[PDB]
Amino acid sequence: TLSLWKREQARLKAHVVDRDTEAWQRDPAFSGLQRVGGVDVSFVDSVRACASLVVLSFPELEVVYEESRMVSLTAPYVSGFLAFREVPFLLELVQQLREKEPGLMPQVLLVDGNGVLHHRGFGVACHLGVLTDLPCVGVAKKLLQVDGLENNALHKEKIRLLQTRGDSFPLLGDSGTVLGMALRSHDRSTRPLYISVGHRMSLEAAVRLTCCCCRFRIPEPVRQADICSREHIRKSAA
Repeated sequence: TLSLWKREQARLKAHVVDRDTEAWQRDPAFSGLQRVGGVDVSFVDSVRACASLVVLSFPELEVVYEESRMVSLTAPYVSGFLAFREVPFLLELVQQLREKEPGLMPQVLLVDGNGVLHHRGFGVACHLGVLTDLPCVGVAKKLLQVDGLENNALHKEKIRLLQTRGDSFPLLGDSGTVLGMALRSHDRSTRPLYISVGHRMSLEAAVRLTCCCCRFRIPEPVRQADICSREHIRKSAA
């Protein structure tokens, strides 16, 4: 069973704030936003992997902080509980930065994965967000099939309606609640991004921010985190 994980997960889920809490979020151009973070864990198997934390200036989107660590994810792989394998390394990644170079601390994290759009309403973005007490956004490349959501023909039809970079349609679960937003992040891309609330940010602002960070199809902090992880996995493979 997973009674401990389920309990910890519900306990933390109750902490989730799905509204804007920071002044810069309430500004139409994110005035007062200076640092956006990006995190990524990428696999070699499902055990040895790389965890990367990146911090970018905003709105310039230049790398001002970068850190990658090879790690062993030996915790059980159970669907709906993946955060429990990855978050302690990401958290440790958010804790050294705060203790060592807190001036480079990101005001928000962009996470490759999901937020409330999740099997148990508490993806890695929520987990990390709550555990760090940082505003946090889930930016997934695939649609997680929860609450009746699925990438069928209808969904793709909705994707076709997305015309411009910044166009979006709501991901409406069967429970009547909006779980996230499909976002067209570039004029020339085809597949949308899937945005959901992690912590301390409204869905609307999460989408707008993700778009603001998209120099290319993938939001720059997430992209750079992936680049770092990739480089370290290649370097390790040597």
